[PDB]
Amino acid sequence: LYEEDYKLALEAFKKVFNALTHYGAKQAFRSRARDLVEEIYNSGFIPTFFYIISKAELNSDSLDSLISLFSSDNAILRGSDENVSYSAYLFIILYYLIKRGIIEQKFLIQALRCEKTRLDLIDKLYNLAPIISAKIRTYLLAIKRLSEALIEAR
Amino acid sequence: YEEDYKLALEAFKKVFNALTHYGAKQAFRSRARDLVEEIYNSGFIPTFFYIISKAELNSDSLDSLISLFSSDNAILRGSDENVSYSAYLFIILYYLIKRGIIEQKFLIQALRCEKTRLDLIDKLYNLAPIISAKIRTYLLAIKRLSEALIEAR
Amino acid sequence: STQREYVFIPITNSITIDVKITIGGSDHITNIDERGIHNVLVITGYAVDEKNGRLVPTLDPCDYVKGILVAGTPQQAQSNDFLTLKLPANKLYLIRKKGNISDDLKIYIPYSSPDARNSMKTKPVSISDDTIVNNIIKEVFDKIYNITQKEKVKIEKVKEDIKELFSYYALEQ
Amino acid sequence: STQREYVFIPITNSITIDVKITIGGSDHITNIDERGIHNVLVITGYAVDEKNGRLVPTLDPCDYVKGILVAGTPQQAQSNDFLTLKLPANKLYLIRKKGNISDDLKIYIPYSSPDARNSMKTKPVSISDDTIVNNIIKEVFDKIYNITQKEKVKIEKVKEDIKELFSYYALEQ
Amino acid sequence: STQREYVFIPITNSITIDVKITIGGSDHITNIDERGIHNVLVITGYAVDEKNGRLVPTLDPCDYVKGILVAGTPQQAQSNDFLTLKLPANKLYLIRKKGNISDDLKIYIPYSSPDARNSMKTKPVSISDDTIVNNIIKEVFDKIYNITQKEKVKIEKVKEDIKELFSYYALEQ
Amino acid sequence: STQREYVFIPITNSITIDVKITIGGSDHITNIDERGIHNVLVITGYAVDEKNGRLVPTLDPCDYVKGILVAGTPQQAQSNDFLTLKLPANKLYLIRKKGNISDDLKIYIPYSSPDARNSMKTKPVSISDDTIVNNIIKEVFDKIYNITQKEKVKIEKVKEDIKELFSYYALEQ
Amino acid sequence: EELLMSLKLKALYPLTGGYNRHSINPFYEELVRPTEIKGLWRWWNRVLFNTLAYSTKGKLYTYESIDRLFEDVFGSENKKSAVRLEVITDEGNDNRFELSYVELDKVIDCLRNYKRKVSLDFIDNTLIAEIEGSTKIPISFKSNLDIDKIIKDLVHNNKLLSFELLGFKSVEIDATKISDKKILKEILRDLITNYLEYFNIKQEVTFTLNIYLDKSREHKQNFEDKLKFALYSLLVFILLGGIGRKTSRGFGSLSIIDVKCYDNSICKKIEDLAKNFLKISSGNELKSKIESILDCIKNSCIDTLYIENNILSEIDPKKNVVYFINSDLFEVKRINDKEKVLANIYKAVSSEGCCIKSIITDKYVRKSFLIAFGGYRKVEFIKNYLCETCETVSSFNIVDFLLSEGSFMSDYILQYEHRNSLLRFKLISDNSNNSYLIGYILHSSYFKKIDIKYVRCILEKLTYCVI
Amino acid sequence: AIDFLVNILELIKEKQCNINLFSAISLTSIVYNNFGEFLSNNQSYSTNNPLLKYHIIILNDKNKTKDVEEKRNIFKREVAELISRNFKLDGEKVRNYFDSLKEVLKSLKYTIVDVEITTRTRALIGVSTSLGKLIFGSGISFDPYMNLPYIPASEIKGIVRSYIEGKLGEQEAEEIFGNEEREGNVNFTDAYPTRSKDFLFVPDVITPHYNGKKSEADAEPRPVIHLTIAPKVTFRFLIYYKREDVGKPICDSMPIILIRGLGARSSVGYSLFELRKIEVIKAA
Amino acid sequence: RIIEIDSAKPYVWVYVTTYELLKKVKLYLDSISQLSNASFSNLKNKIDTILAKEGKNITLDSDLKSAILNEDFYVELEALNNKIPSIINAGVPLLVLEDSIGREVINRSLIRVRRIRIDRDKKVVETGGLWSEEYVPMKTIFFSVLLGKESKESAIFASCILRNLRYVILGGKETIGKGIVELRWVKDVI
Repeated sequence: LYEEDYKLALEAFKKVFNALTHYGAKQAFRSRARDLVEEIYNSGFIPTFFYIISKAELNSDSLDSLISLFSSDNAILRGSDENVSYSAYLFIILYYLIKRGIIEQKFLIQALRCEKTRLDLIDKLYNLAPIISAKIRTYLLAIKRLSEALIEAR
Repeated sequence: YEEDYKLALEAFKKVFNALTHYGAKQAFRSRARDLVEEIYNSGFIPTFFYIISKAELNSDSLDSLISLFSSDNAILRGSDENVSYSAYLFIILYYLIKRGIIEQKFLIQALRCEKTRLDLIDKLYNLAPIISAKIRTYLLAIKRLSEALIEAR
Repeated sequence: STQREYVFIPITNSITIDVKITIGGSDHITNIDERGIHNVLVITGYAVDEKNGRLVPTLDPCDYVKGILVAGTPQQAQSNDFLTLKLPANKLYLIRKKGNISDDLKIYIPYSSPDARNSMKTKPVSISDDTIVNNIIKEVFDKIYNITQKEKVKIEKVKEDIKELFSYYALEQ
Repeated sequence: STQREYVFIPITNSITIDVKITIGGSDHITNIDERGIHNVLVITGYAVDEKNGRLVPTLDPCDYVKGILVAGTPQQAQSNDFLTLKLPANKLYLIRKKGNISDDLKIYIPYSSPDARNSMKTKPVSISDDTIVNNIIKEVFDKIYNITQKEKVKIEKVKEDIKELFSYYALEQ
Repeated sequence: STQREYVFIPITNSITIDVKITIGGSDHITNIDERGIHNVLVITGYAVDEKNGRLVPTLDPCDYVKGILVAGTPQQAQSNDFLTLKLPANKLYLIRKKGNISDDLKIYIPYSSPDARNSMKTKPVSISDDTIVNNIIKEVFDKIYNITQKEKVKIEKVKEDIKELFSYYALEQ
Repeated sequence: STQREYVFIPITNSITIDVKITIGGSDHITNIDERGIHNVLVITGYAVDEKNGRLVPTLDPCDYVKGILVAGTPQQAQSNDFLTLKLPANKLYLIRKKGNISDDLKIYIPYSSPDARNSMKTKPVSISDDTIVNNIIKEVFDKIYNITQKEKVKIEKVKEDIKELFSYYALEQ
Repeated sequence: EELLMSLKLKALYPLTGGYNRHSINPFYEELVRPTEIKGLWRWWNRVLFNTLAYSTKGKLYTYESIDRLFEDVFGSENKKSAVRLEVITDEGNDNRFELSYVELDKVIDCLRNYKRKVSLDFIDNTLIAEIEGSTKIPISFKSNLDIDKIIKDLVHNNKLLSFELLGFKSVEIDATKISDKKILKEILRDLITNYLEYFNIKQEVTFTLNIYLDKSREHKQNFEDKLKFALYSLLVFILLGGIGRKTSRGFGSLSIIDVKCYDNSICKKIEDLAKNFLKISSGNELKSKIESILDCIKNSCIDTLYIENNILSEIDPKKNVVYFINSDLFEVKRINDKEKVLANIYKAVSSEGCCIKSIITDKYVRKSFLIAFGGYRKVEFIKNYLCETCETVSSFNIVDFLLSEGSFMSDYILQYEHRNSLLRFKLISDNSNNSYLIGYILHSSYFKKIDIKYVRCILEKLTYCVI
Repeated sequence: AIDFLVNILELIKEKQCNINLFSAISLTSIVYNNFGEFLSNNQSYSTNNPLLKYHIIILNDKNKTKDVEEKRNIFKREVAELISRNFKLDGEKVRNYFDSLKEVLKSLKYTIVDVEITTRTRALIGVSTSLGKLIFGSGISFDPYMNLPYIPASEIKGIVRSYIEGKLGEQEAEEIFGNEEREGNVNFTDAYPTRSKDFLFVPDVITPHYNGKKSEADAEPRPVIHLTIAPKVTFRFLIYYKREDVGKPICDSMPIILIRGLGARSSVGYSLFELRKIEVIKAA
Repeated sequence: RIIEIDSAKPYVWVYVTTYELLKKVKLYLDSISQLSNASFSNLKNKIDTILAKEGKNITLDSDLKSAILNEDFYVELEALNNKIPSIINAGVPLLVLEDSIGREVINRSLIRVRRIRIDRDKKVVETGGLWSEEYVPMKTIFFSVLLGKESKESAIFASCILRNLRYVILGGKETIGKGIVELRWVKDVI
């Protein structure tokens, strides 16, 4: 049944928290959550979203790890403390897009792993921009609070 | 019954004693004047996320709270704001325990794990429309007590 | 594995001698650095009856006891009612952590019988009567940490910290 | 350490000279800032033996003595049967604060034995009779007070404070 | 006209006998009224000396000295070496203005040609060392304001005003 | 060494007979080097005149004069009533800093009487009226600098930027 | 805030760089970067502090601990620096690099539908766009960059400059699909600019480095002796190192010209040790002064008053590398002319360099000496000379090396591309037209223990042969 | 539409200074962060988009991935250079803005102090603000409706107040700039550039090697291309107030506080400014 | 802020509104005509002319086919009958977007500036000394009405005070230069 912004944030943050093994990964993810929301406001969701995709340094095993996190809940995000933090915030945003039914999971994955589908993903996001920018920032604010509550500073 | 004002007196006693620095007391007074109105307007779960964000439940302030449950001489350590938010979170959890909304047995093995703390937040999410209607007068009493006792900074 | 021995803050004088060596080396984790007792290991679910003060293994999560983790052994004298343990030294519940840890450990717990002869009704208690903490800074905190009264010039902080940072559960059986 | 001499404001002339220090140095306790006598001392739980008042002890909380505390000493030719304390100035009362708490004081109280010969019924003594205000304005507020009438166009502005600032209970026996 | 002259306040001493009248004429427009030093002027682009303390104009705008505007003329034996500035009392760069001014001034500033021999490697310097301020106040703030030690118990509020409010630049050469 | 002539830039004819060695040497400080004017000196606390127009000391930090900095003497008929001084070549506020000045300097700014007769009522005025610009252009930059109308053709940029770069506070009294 | 000191300095053949590794770009010219001065100051401060802490206590602290200690003068994420650097220079006006025109319409036509390389080269003051597919064209151009023949042959003779030019001179171009002309104009003009700016190499670069001090950070616990140690390390840096790239090979070397100070109570001895270098008679006198200043830190009436704090942390010699001065490997020689010296330093650090095949005269041994010292080499036995526990013929024993088994030090010495050269070279002068090469070898914390004066024999043979 | 994207650099270089630089860089960042995808036969097949030049050049063949990465580094440098050369300053709108604002303030009976300052060294104001942040990592304090970089009035007020309380104590400051119980008596406008020499922005780099490192065995340069404000750029702002008192402390504070930093990285001499002109218009 | 290709005059920013906002303007106008015996149907006619087109993004003082607004919203526009006048009375175009998109556009159209507080001794940022503020850009336009009951004071107020009242200071942050405002009365100059 329908989960609102804070409940979806709880579920997403819970699936991320168990995957970030090293604690430095967790603290970098905290630093992510604490400012990527103001970034998304100032630069727009699509610019910041592709910035996050790039800074996640996919084009590794990190991609199948990130897609496995969607279902296994036994999966682990692998990479440096910067790469996995951006990878996990990317999982946050993808989880929102999928659960709100804005973009399907298969298309998102295939656009995330294929040179071709990425450009039409840009097209689709420019189509769906109001449906996302309407309310993604409340869910991301809840993510920010969960991060600065469940994780500490350096 | 009006025993929620009594419960507020007990909680405010424990807090007013566990805040040794008077700056922490005044900061708690500020939290009391603000957070009840914010629960009224923005709802419980949003304000609870806001509060646990600014309480910074690392591992140590957490044990100070579990002890403040029992030992009437436990103190809260940290920044004035960092302890005022934790004191208000204790107010909330105290009410939740006494009114038996959630078992203190559960709430204890949650404040010690970070792996059942998220389950604590989930549970509190399953009960937000109950808590929101219950705690109203209790938090109003806490606010009145804080304005009455603690000096305006 | 480097062995660190466990013992708590009782109020019955079952305190003085619970390890034959005092330090047995030159390492410790329970620091004292003019900032109170760092790294106070807590173990919830075990209550202490100070009459022969030892943790009784309970299954109530609220019944906690938190004491020192000295570097020592069971003196090879009290090894029947004890239970050994090798753990990765992060499965602990330390408090005011200042640095890294061995991640390899051998502790032996003051451990009483499961008390199958009675219901283990638990009693909470706190610490007051500052001489109650002074005489036990004497009873153990001299014969464990020579840095007390010899390198600590502001021990009153450790006084108020043992007073505020220590509470526990008994059975009164 | 530090010496502060405290005197009950009486209905009488019995406070002029038993002690010595009037000014001592460059700081006083009670101040006059066109606001009132600040940091007033009201010792509570005691009484007054009426004859040349010697503040009597009692267990009554409703009774109290209001009086001036200044930096001083009773030339230590007294207290042969009186009381005198020292506390860290966290357990001391003031009124309409204006000072900088010296963190350790040593006070001197006029004392009388608890008078077992008969009872000591404390009865309300509000310091009315402004002619007594005018007597004490010269018996205290110019000799031990180096500041009245110097810049003070605010003379009665703070003389009106004795009636609404001091009031005590005397045995009247 | 209304005559007021500017006394430097560095840490050192050239004060004791260099000005004539204690009150001068009307008033020290630099007041001492329980709220610290008001109307303290700041001359920007000059400095003073450790000994021989006068105003030497260092054309650097980053140098400044603060001082007083005390009524009176020095000794009738100078001002061939001091400056006479008749200002309308709005070009003055005052601090902590707590009143008004007669709107026409004549300031005597202790002047001196800067130097013709060596450069001016002027130094930024604080005002501290409570003995220094305690002898300064016992050189000016008591020798200038006869309303000290007669009413002013509040000197504890002017001490920190001297200590932090006042500063200057000095040549060190 | 290298003694300097600060010839400020007023709007009246006071730049005719004021110097003896206006030649100096191979280096001035104020420059005109195919970019505009460089190393222009700004002074504060001083306001020019225009009848025997020189700087008079004043203490409004909003008064300020700008001018040129060239190597010279004060006509050897003055420096008896001028300002000679030695600065360490970093306490000079040079607008449009190009390079570095030569580690010490000797400046002669015209320092008239403080004018103790009148009262200071400084008035801000800038440079306009293109002929009043061009005449002093012919009087200063043509004479002091062999550059102008010998090295440069585009000094119309100088014409249009002096009318704004340079300004001062004056009195007209 | 007021001035602390001011050091009129001079750089010799500096190779600076910003966002494009050259010292000039289409927008401004930047010969001396205050950021580089600050960074190299901090690096030399860490090196000097480990030198001191290993002389007096035989211990070495991590860099993070040392600059955490010096936070109160150098600053960190938690506190702003108390020293504000400056760099002033002549010609600090608009001095960008403009390429007015470049005539290359022909090489374009030579690059139609061909997958071919395009190398550049100056050939007797005429640059040639040598197309690797058997073609050469004398490109013509105009620029405000007046490259003199001195600079051209300085880059041609110096076999190290001509090596770092392999990445500013050559572009592979694929026009086989199709290629417009206006696009190859852009590509080739980018190539031309990246080549031309490489030759902006000045000399006699002279700049006044000011230091401002945050007064509000007055002496809290040890601010004064920290700041004094910092000024001493600034001196050490100015005397042994240089700004820019390839300072481990003579370039960018610095030279004191005048040090005026403004607060003697912090700077007296610093200014004195500085002014001692304003005129140097001959070689060994400079050597004596270098030693006097290196050991004024270790054994004079003041050495340290703060090492007694436990903010620091000991290196884990299986994890960490740290550098420090030895104060005995400091051979000095006079050179009489600086360009040929730099051209010859390549002989002193090349595997088949004729100035090394004379000093060691052995294969697999020169290789080891140049893999241990002399920065990161490209290795293709030898590690038998690099063991920790094995036959010590020539003592180049690395701390944690083990045969046929990689450990942290093993990978770090063989495969870690960014590794400074322990063997360094400095060219100094004193405004009297005399100049003394300064060769030396920093001591690394991965050397188990070396035979000092054996390597000193090697070093002096170098500094005598490299001229 | 994707066609707005693949044609945005052409827009920067043709519409120069008349394009919305904030949105321009924001959209350019999408290309920059999907470089490998915008190059796989999606250059829009034009001839003045810089994007097919990265199809002529070959930087590596043993790795298409490394090919893309080096091409992307080059493209970042080229974006910096594009913005710096093409987006110049036309400060006529700002001159009009400030003249009209000053007339408004003269009507409201304020006393205006119009201050003109000039950049001496490549400045960095707003280095953590979003502009180029999604390409460079750094940013510039950019007003997207004046389409300019600016100095916030809060920053200038904070620096002036820090200095005034440095040399006049922590009480005359609160007498001028107020506290939690009085409003300040001095108002500050943002500062905008009114005239440059040649450029408004300028590429730059910063390459930490050892910051946050333990030893030499983990040292590595990481070079950070970014944009700074060119030298010789002249900003101006206003300062207005109703009491005549506060005129004194601000006047003399202006020349002094500018020669030391006004932005970021002042410690290594970056945001060093120069008082070009000051002027005081008294009202009544 | 706007990015538009295929337009002769390039623009950095464009005025944006919605049909809902114009509906509220029209509602205020009607309601005050009922209660005041004072009509402004010049405005009403302009606004109803615009509202007739509701349901489609439209431009007023330009020929913009498409654009990207606040770098996240790609919209396509229709021109309006250029008999529609310059309501803003300027030379900048004016988009009127449908509400489900104009809402997001206008919300993202605000300036969120981050300020800080500095440790006066560390010269670094205080903990918890970082926050954001929303500003509304320059030249933003708000519409309201000033009403008055019958009185002799109301007469002098509307006829002398409201004439000579053009500039005011609104809201907070007056010392960092925010909050200056010009009031243009429709009555005076539409």
